[PDB]
Amino acid sequence: TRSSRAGLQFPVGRVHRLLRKGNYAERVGAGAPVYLAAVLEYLTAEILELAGNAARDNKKTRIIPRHLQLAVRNDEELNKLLGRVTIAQGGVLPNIQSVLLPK
Amino acid sequence: AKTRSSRAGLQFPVGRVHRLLRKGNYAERVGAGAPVYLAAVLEYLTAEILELAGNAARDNKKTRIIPRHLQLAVRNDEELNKLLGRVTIAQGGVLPNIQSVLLPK
Amino acid sequence: NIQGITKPAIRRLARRGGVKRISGLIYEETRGVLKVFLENVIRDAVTYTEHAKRKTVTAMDVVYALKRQGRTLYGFGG
Amino acid sequence: KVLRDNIQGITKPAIRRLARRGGVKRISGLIYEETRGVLKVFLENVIRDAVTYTEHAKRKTVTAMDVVYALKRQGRTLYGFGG
Amino acid sequence: HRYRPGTVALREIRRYQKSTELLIRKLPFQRLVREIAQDFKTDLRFQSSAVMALQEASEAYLVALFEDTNLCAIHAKRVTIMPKDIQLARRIRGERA
Amino acid sequence: PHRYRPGTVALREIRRYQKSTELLIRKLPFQRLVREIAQDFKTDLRFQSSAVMALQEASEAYLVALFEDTNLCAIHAKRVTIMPKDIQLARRIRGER
Amino acid sequence: TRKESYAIYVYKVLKQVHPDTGISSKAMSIMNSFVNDVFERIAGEASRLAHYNKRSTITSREIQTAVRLLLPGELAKHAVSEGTKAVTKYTSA
Amino acid sequence: KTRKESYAIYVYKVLKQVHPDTGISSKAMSIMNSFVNDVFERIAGEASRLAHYNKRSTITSREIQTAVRLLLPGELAKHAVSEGTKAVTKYTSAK
DNA sequence: ATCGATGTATATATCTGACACGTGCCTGGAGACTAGGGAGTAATCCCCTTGGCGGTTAAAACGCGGGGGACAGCGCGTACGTGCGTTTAAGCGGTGCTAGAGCTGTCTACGACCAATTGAGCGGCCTCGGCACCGGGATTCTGAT
DNA sequence: ATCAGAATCCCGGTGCCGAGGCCGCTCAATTGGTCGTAGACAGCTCTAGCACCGCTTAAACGCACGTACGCGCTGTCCCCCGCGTTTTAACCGCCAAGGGGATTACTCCCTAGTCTCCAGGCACGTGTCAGATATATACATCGAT
Ligand SMILES: [Cl-]
Ligand SMILES: [Cl-]
Ligand SMILES: [Mn+2]
Ligand SMILES: [Mn+2]
Ligand SMILES: [Mn+2]
Ligand SMILES: [Mn+2]
Ligand SMILES: [Mn+2]
Ligand SMILES: [Mn+2]
Ligand SMILES: [Mn+2]
Ligand SMILES: [Mn+2]
Repeated sequence: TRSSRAGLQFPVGRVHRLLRKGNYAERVGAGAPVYLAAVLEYLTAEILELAGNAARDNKKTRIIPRHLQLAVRNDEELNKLLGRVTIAQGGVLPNIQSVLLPK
Repeated sequence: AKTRSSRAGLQFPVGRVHRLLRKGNYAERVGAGAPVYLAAVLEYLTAEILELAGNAARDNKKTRIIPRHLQLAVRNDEELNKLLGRVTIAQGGVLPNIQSVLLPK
Repeated sequence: NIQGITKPAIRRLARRGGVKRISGLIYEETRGVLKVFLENVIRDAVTYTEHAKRKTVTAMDVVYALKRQGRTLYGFGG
Repeated sequence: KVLRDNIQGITKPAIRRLARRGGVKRISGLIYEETRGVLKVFLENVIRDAVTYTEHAKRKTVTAMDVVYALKRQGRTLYGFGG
Repeated sequence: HRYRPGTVALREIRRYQKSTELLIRKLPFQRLVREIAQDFKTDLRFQSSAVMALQEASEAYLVALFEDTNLCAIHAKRVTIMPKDIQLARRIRGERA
Repeated sequence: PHRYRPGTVALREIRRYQKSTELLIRKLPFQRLVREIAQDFKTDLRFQSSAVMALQEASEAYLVALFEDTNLCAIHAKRVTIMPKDIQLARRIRGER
Repeated sequence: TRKESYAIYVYKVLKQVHPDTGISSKAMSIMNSFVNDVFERIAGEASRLAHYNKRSTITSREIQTAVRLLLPGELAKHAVSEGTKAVTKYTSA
Repeated sequence: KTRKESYAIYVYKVLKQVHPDTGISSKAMSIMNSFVNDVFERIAGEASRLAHYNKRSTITSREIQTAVRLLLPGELAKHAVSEGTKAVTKYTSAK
């Protein structure tokens, strides 16, 4: 493969195909399917990280959409990135405005 | 006529719109009606706008369309204004609109 | 039909919304709002179906529509 | 030569002038600093991006185009300067 | 006995922000969807996932919207959301004109 | 002597600045500012004089758009004077950070 | 060197539409921007349509439906008619 | 019965790399796959304009890189460039 | 109510440089031809969608009653608009210097493209356990007192 | 606070269906290889970016004063929330039928690629009139008496 040759889990082949076929440019370098597959791999790790955490925190062995949402909205940097994305079955973070609380 | 523009009875250069669509990686291959269509739609809009700008220029007693004139044009037309709802025109300025509650009684 | 969007349903959404107290006129307002929303999304959706020459609006037409409109959704074949 | 405190170039009469074209009549005194705050987060965003284009184009000069591309990126498209 | 006006409200907020289940029952919604689309094209079919997709997108949107609505209510020293808030929210979003 | 009442010149000035298009921030200050911020991202940068002018065009537009929406927030609160908290509500709602 | 522009075509159309009327350097520039913006917006959304439909080619069918997504109503409708007209005109000639 | 692709299995392998004793639902799996494709487009897209902007025909690791720097928030970008520059050099090692 | 001065509106003449034009030089489009693969069309399939039906069962509805929040009125306290004199630095255009962009010119590395071989990845498969379901007992508040 | 008293949480038992795993086939990836061109890189020129100065003055600053608005208080009236009971249609489970979408094999129209041919479109130059700038004057209205 090449996932091997770059220590990646993410299909370095698949990616090189998709760049060429998805009409981004005439020609496509050798490093880029690797650079990108990596960045894709990197980021899917950070999510899987904090969601899993969240599934532990929420006492489950399996990650459901909520755990993703919690991971995402609680992370300041990830939340920005997915600033315009609604995640199916995410729900919302619990947040109740002060002045609404009892006295 | 030789110009594909003339074959289509258009002001816009259909040869240009054709080169661009290719040197632009939108798809492998480009049809031959697509440039034509697009070159025309480009024309409809430049016309549609220039029309309202000129009128804007006219009221402001002027021979020459300056960007205020484009701006007045754009934000006065419900629809054009939405096409360019996220766009800024250098030297545009804004529409004269003063809120009610700020007016003396 | 539209009035099928029940007061209690609208109430729940506002609760998940963080809202404590709701005026009566809201409910109807919500409806126009929701209507406008679907319209635009379904207009774009259908346009995709019309262009795909299909009598069956898919999830992907929807998904493509939401993208177009900057309301991207995950979990239906991104 | 070193550059320091320039945000205070954004004088109060100007932050005023803009607010007027903005339809504002009465301006609270705590506004002028918040505006500078905002203008800064704004310029830091466009220029972070403008610059990234300039670095990619392998240049020491930032062009009208790098700016315009940045704005387009940030969904604040601008006509009048190329593009 | 009787719970003081607003106290089940707070309790309900807690309950719904903790859950991710959809809040408009599917069939009225589904019927609303078909109606609206018929106005754009006749004799149409929907994938059940196509309807869910819409449902999720719409609710998520409305909730977000109430959030921002609610802030306007609060901005006006109020505690009740009112149509005038929604209009301001949307106005500033640049949804409505 | 003579003295225009409070708010009288404001209304005048609004109308002045809403007729014209000329930039409102002074040219030189503006540039110094942009050169700073950019330095603090990468040293040893130059600018096309038109590239500054672009950023300013883009800057003022934004802030005027901003004040517009700030102003609405002041008015939402049965007020006529704009306040940091107003700006703050506009930006939350615009979904800025 | 050669800097291409829609400056002539915009003049042409302006003369067709307001014959005693000139355009400023900046105004031209702006116009020139507007054409390019709407070009990409259209061209891009057409490109997505080809792609979404596993299709290798952008034909005016694409450019059309692209238009129906991008433009608001009256603008869209007219533009569509205007467009499919010049195609028809183009085929025959 | 059509052979529809995804990133599913690789998402999993990476899940094991970070949370060995944890699993995932189909519903969340879709979200991970959506997430991947979305991010892939956004980066690929930016890269694409980058090339054009600079009158050049090739999308290299460099284009991808700067794309990443425009697309990502300060910290997340930072790590991304790492993993990016790393796996690339490690790739150009082997042959 | 009448009166004056202030800013805006407008009229002029005036001077200047930008648009708009004509001329000529070149590069991108037109023209004509081929060869190849995309897409369109028609021919078969089966999967997904719709539909209709009837059972409990929760959810919608509706009303009742009273509490607290909206909203309107008022008044206090003060911050922000206005004006003027003082003070600071922007804008002007004018001169000088070289850094860096943009245009140029050669060589070759890296990518596309073709073909032939190989297992990574997908659908289809079954069993199994993480977790939805709940009925009981553990706690953690809410309102009344 | 101190009370009972809800409603909610956490817990142990049970149960079922989608996770996560393996079976094996196939098609996308990999390998080995040729060909040419995009772009790297070194050379060269020529724009415009920076710098620096001083004459001019429009703008900015800083302070004084008081006016009219921010907001804090009150006080009333009614519009929502809570809650019990009465009314609808959401939902689930079950089967039934054909529409349309999915897949396949075939031919031909259409588009990329290639070459040679020349005016559309560009820069370049240039001359004049639209519009900006300066200065006097009439018209409107705001606020002081
Ligand atoms: Cl590369
Ligand atoms: Cl075509
Ligand atoms: Mn610094
Ligand atoms: Mn009087
Ligand atoms: Mn040099
Ligand atoms: Mn190679
Ligand atoms: Mn107590
Ligand atoms: Mn338990
Ligand atoms: Mn080259
Ligand atoms: Mn059929």
